[PDB]
Amino acid sequence: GSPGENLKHIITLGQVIHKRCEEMKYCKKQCRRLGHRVLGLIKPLEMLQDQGKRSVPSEKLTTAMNRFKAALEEANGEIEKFSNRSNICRFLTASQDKILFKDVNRKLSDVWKELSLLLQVEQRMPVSPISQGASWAQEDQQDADEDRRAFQMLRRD
Ligand SMILES: CC(C)c1ccc([C@H](O)c2nc3ccccc3[nH]2)cc1
Repeated sequence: GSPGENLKHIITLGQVIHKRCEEMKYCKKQCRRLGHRVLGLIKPLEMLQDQGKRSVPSEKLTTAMNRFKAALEEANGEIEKFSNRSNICRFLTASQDKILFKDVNRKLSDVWKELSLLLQVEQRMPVSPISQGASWAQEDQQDADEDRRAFQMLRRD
């Protein structure tokens, strides 16, 4: 059917995670840029239902979007668990210098570029080159680093 809640939860997923960042205390550093940057992907997603221009999507879209729904959940879920200092410490100590929302940016873009194609094919929603350009990904590695040094003060040896 076509209740609408599906899209409502799919779109809001980007806002909830963005605002949720404020809740963070340690990962807030990366979450700030993550939620802010990623928000750009949902920006054009909400504009659709907001403006009310693009007609109802078809199965071809439902399939693609359906993948982004669960995919994006990874981010909202990660930040949730990461909220706990134990989750950040155990992870930070587990390895040496690593990202927390790396795969997220990958899956989010991979799932977006897939559903964005069948979307732009008729009408280009976004503006910037969402396809080409993997700079935002490298930037993440730099953000996660800030959490490391910032974590030092969090707890003294
Ligand atoms: C952002 C725009 C493009 C959008 C809006 C809703 C959905 C939702 O997943 C959806 N509901 C549907 C009902 C009937 C047939 C297809 C549907 N897709 C997917 C994408």
